Amino acid sequence: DDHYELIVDGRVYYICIVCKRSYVCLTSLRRHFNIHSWEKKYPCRYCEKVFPLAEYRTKHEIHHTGERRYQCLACGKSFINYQFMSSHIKSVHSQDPSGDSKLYRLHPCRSLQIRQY
DNA sequence: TGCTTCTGCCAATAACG
DNA sequence: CGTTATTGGCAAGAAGCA
Ligand SMILES: [Cl-]
Ligand SMILES: [Zn+2]
Ligand SMILES: [Zn+2]
Ligand SMILES: [Zn+2]
Repeated sequence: DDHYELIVDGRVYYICIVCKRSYVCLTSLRRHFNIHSWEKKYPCRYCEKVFPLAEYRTKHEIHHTGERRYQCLACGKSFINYQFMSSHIKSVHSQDPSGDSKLYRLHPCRSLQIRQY
């Protein structure tokens, strides 16, 4: 009982018992619920900040290494995260990387070990 | 106002038996 | 060891700062 279910128009939703946020996926509810329970801790390996989600920790750790995984394909400049990449492409090249063309490249993470695609 | 950090989807990984 | 369960990387918009 970390949740209850709402069903509307046949659509099933999962509701956090603590903050009442709704989720389409039970996986999302559980991932989210750690924020309340802190059953799992995700400590930074370079400082000792601790995160409630594994992905928050990983994004943070990349800031420590300084790796620049995001590369603008228009001019070659590289950026540490999606937001800097996107902002660059929008302001400098007047294009939207969420459009129908691929304007950037996401290099593999090499400054540390995360699972790979 | 401009950085900065904060859930659906499903591939990669793990757990199971 | 291969079948099922779980993890968490990713996008990109939202929210949270100051
Ligand atoms: Cl780099
Ligand atoms: Zn909650
Ligand atoms: Zn850290
Ligand atoms: Zn560029």
